[PDB]
Amino acid sequence: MVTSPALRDVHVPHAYPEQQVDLGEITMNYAEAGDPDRPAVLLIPEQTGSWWSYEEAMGLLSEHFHVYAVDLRGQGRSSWTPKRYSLDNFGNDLVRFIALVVKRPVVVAGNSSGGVLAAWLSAYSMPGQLRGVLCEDPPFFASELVPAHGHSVRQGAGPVFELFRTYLGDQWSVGDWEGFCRAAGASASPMARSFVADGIPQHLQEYDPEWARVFYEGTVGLSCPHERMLGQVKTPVLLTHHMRGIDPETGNLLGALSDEQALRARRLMDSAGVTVDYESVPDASHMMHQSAPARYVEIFTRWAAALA
Amino acid sequence: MVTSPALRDVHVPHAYPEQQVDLGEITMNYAEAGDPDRPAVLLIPEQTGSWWSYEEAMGLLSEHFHVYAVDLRGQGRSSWTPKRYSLDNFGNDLVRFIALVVKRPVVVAGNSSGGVLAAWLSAYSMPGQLRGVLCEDPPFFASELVPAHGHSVRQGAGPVFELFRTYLGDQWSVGDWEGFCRAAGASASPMARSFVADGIPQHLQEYDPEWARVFYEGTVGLSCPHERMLGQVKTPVLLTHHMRGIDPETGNLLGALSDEQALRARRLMDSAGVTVDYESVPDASHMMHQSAPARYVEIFTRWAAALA
Amino acid sequence: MVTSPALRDVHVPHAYPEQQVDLGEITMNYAEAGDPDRPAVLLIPEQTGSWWSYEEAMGLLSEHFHVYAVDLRGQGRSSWTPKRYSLDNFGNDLVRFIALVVKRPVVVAGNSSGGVLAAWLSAYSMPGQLRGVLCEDPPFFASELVPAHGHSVRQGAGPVFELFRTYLGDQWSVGDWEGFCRAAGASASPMARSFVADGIPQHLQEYDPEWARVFYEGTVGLSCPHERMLGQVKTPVLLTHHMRGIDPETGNLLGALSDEQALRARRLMDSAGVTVDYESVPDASHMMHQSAPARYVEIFTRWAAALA
Amino acid sequence: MVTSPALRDVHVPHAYPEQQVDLGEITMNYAEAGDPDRPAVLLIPEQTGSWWSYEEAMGLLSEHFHVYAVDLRGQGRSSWTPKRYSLDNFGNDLVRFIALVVKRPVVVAGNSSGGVLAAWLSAYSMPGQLRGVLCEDPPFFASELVPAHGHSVRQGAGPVFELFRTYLGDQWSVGDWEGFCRAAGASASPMARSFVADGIPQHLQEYDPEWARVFYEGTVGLSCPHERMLGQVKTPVLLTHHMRGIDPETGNLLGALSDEQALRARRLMDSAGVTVDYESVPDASHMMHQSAPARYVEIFTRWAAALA
Repeated sequence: MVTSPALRDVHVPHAYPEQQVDLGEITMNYAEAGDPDRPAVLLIPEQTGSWWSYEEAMGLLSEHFHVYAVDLRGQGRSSWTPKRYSLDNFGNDLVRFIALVVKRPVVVAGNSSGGVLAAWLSAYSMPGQLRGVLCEDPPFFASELVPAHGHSVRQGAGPVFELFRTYLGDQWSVGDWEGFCRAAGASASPMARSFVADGIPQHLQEYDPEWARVFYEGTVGLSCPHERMLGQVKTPVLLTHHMRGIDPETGNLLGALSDEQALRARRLMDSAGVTVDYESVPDASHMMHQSAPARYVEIFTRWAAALA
Repeated sequence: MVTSPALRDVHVPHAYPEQQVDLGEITMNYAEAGDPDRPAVLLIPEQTGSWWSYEEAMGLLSEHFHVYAVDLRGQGRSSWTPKRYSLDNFGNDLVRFIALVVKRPVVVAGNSSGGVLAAWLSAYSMPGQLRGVLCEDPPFFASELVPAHGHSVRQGAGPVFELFRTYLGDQWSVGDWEGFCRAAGASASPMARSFVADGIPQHLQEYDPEWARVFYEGTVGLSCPHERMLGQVKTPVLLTHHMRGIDPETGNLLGALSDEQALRARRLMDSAGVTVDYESVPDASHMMHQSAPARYVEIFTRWAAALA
Repeated sequence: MVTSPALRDVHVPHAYPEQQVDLGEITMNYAEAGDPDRPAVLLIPEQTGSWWSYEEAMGLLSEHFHVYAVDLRGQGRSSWTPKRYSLDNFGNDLVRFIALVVKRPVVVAGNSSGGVLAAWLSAYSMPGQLRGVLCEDPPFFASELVPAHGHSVRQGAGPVFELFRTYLGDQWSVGDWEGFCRAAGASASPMARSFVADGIPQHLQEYDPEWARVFYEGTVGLSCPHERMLGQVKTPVLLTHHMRGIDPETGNLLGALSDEQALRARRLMDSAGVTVDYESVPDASHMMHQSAPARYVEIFTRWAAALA
Repeated sequence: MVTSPALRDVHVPHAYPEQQVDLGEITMNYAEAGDPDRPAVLLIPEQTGSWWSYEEAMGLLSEHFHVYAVDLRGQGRSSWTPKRYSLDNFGNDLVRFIALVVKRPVVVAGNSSGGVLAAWLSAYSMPGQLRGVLCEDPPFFASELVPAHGHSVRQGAGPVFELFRTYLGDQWSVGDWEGFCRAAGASASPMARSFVADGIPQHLQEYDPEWARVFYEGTVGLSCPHERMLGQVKTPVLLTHHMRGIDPETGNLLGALSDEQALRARRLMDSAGVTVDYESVPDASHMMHQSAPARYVEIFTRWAAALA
């Protein structure tokens, strides 16, 4: 057997056993850590990341919390659903996971697009499902094609998403890794180059690149403008803001969101009447939970421990 | 006080008392009829219709069923949500209503767009929520801007939706009823002229015309192609097909869906592995549950009684 | 030197010498045949076809006409212009070619998309530039994403355009010919399979597949609805209608346009006040000028000879 | 007779007589000033402006130049063309006007969208038609829905265009001036409030508000990205940059383009190899040719005199 991303037979073992749940349209794959009597935490990966993006952080959080880490649809061992990728479908999948698996109020932490989905749940979950959310370096506004504030996706991560769409393809239908690496290495985007490797990185083998299409094309959030979601949050919010800057050659955003976009997000969430904490860590990498797990967990724990 | 659709102070009493539930993002208004110990039924109105579209049919269905009739978001007394109107948000609202209010498996019946939503639930609800669905004159394919089969919305109901968008406006921000009636009276679409009246009909006063925009502009179902939904239904389906035809002047569809679209929908649901029933009533009006309630209830009851 | 479509060094000699003209934004490549004192004819190829699609027909037409055959932008040796492909840019290129090279009124004949452009010139050229147009098997309506009448591109040639977009790519940026042939051979579209070959056909090597993208995505004609263009033609029109049918498995259109779309196009052009000739040749292939050159030239000549 | 913008019977006399030319698809209305033997100048108004936007500046320019001022399609007495409004159609109209009416090389000056069109001609006219262009406060990038650099239209003039689309409507099909003024008066955009008046201003009565739609919806320039146009200019360019700033409440752009967008435009034109002049007049109103005609003409003349 020659395995392939398109055939979805690429998965490998990890430090925690995996479980699956039927949510109706999809099956969600996930893993669990910690004492089930301790407060529940739901971890949402960044785009291209599976649940095991949190593997090291899970071991540290297990000191105090009952942790669930999930594969979103289009990722990992969860269902791939051509033509169905939207913030509302990702979000409602997570509402169902809470109702069907967790069965208790949760603290949610999500990285990047996962942090956009953490804010989505704060605003749009079923009543009483959430105690608070941590949005770890989220591209508020900057992941939209037509944002209310600041740089668009085409002026931020879009160059990478375009390469994923063109060289990898929906459901890995093209799979031209050599052409991806050629184009990426010649790109003006540093982030594009960070995926260049001899072989396809494991997390990307598990990723449905239709995700990149719906971000690039502005369809993933067409029915979910960020200004309305942010102004309707209903729980405490912790917003962590990592490296960010401007590329001189193009004017494009480096990092997840600009200082302007973070300010506007903070004002909107304040107007919603919730408690907002903002932690600027301008020296931290995008996936702090992976590059500096102890630092991430200390931030999360100090904040979560004071919730309820 | 001069009431106005834009101010949402236009509602009037009906034959059943009204109840409200917080679903999280929205509050949903609904009414209930019948003995709660009898099998549960959920009624979904047509576009521009409130729960009381079913008032007469509810009284007859109360003989054998426990009936819930709902206002969708953007209609009636349920929340209006600018920029959030999509099949997935309407559908997940209904999933939450079943989980939080009904708390038992349901038979779903929906008219027109409501029948599109009934099929949505058959495919995409949470597991075990549904016993079967009735799709009463549903615009499968014909309500999509880019359908896989047959006439597009622009070749069907689009002329009416365009007039709602232009003369009534999102959240009734324009409210030019006189201009609507002038334009509708000169239209080639009989359906358009069917809304012309001296005053605004009560049901339309309760309707958020952003609904019409998202149908006309192809955004309401952008992340929910009908061919994928219909191929993923998981319950028995009854499809009723009322008046339909072709306007010789324009070639446009008259009615909810063509024979070709009904055939393609039936084949897709058959390939999903469910029991499909098809009842053609070519002399029936679009809202049979309103114009011929006894006939509608006989069809529904005969089919529902044979379910489980 | 290893030549490549993306490097645009693939061209070969043909039976006529080639010439180039600066039209401003682009350089147009073309070839000329016949006695320059005889009536001028401009030949527009089908999509993926270069000027030499007409090579055999040119020799026959030279008996009576002064023939120019052109490469459109994105084709052949004419400029490739990323992000600029639209009916209005193709059309205005041709207006400039007439004004700068031909310098006399012309009879225009175009195949498929070239026939759409022949109708465009009939409606939208500069005054007095045209004596008449032949639209050879044109996808009126059927090449639009949202047509006023009949099947959309997604229900016609779209499956082929999708494969060109995904496996060949804008400006041949992907160039996965093996993957194209694999996907095409498994396609339900007979036309997709007609491009399958051991090596890339010469005409396709010269083609910028961004053309297929703008057709598939509905941008090429977004500012040029066919119902308005057809109702504004200003010259005699000959419309030839070749093989057409319906695929039983999918309901999709086979051929360039349906009988319904041809009828509606004929009515619109009649309403414009012009002379319309309609030649149904239901046994002819799509590129009659190439598969049956003598038959094509006899049709063109009988009609052109009676113009002016 | 009760005149109405929708009926296009609202025009009035001006200080110069008006002339019309058939350009093919459209008829273009224009006025002429000065000695025909002097160097030719073509004046392009701002959006919502007719040729007589330049009436005072024409009288001063007549001292040294032969001046043509035009109504674009969708404005003034030139044809209204539903569904056809795009930069490429406006631009090719102007190419035809130069070829059919002026018949000599021209210096072009255009305000706002007209300055976008002046750059369009510099890049895309027929060869030899232009000696140079002046772009008077042009919304480079800022009038695009998805620009390569800086604020989008939704973050700039979009609020005004949205009000034109909703309360005036395509071809003045809604015509709700009272509702426009109510909405415009409550808007955050000063530019919106600048159109509020007891009666409809004369220039707006001549304007087809479908213009506003195609700017707001991102279709007018979909096939004409500004970064490609600006990188392909072929004549000297003068860019005047008037009042601009940031609204602290919203973050939105005030004025035609930001400093960042002006810089990126200058660099692109420099890379095209032309002479670029940039005149910042940060105290000037948007239509300097109207509010300070003598200053506008001094800038234009000083620069034009140094051309050829």
